[PDB]
Amino acid sequence: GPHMQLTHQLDLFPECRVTLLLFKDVKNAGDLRRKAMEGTIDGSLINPTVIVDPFQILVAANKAVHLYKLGKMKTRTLSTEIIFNLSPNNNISEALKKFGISANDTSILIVYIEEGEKQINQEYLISQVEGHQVSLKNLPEIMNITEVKKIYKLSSQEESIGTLLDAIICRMSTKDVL
Amino acid sequence: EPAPEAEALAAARERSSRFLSGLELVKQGAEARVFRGRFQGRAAVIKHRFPKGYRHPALEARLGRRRTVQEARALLRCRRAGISAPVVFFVDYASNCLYMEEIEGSVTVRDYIQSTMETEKTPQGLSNLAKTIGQVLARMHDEDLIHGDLTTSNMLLKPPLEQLNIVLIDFGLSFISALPEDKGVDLYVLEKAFLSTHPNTETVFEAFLKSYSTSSKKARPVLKKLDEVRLR
Ligand SMILES: Nc1ccc2c(c1)C(=O)N([C@@H]1CCC(=O)NC1=O)C2=O
Repeated sequence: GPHMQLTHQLDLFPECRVTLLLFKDVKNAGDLRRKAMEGTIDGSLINPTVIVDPFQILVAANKAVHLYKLGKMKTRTLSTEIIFNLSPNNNISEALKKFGISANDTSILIVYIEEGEKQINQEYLISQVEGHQVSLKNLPEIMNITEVKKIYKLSSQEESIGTLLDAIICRMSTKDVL
Repeated sequence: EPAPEAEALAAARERSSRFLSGLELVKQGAEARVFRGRFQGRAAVIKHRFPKGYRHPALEARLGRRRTVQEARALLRCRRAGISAPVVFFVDYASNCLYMEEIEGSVTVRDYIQSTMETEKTPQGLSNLAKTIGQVLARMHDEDLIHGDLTTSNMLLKPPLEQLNIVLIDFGLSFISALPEDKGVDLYVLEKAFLSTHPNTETVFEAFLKSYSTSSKKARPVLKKLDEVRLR
């Protein structure tokens, strides 16, 4: 029944597992955003319309765990750090608005990380979303290429030598040294 | 008693050297080593400079940080300018390790040339390769990116080989400069590599220069500085 989640171990942090859950037709995104701010929902609530591939999330999560174990995160929590890492810029407040969720949203990607005794009650989490969980194969129907290209300011030079994903990844992975 | 921040930093460096542990070596330079691995489902290479046993540990860390940072900036600059080079996945500044896309199945330009020289007996059929490298380095210099170490070992041909898909690598010595002298020295390093690693390919380097000159509108002062730095 529930087997729609996508889970990967972090190669560099073998004890850590990243989980992705995707939902359509969400009716309570306002509640979910308030709950994330009150710490009563686990995970990063991410806007899936600007996520082109799970690899994008896994790169963001790898970096967030890394800084998090160093005590050198740019934001206040692991969940906000994953979201901030998706953005092409170092503006924290801008990243959390464009890549996080609003009450205006009806699709949501929840990302969370488990390690050791830090475990998420996945059934309880899914029960909090007033919406329909779907397999991540559905992500191309939700992602909006126009919106992605605007956020990341991808140009035609970039597109001439690889994929939009590769240009996005390159932006994400080097923005800390501008 | 130890500072938690220092402990966490040592645990990250231990994680890094554990990841590198069983990996195969695919390239080696004076300071750096490049290993082949996997990063979150993608073929990756990981580049690291191991501390040399005769240097102060803090000098080694400074060197590793400076070159890692410069290479990550250069690779971003390449991607945004449409210059083909590896995608950066992750840069670990705790251990100064750079995780990059593996250019799978590629051969270095060095090996491609020497192979052609041994099968053919003449550099005749390397003209298109020379013209392509001319176009690529022209674009790189027009972005004011000085590679710093242009040899035929730092250019890859991504398969299918005969498409001549050049991918530039190893920007650990790169920097940003608009000065024709810096671009001239860059070219001179490459000239010397050609002359000494591929003897009797002067016509190949000649076609490279002709292609460079028509590809960049700023080549004229650069080629004048090439003439000057060779003399000095
Ligand atoms: N700085 C570098 C960036 C990327 C690469 C290298 C160095 C490098 O030595 N290689 C080889 C090329 C040949 C092959 O098939 N796999 C590799 O791993 C890379 O792909």
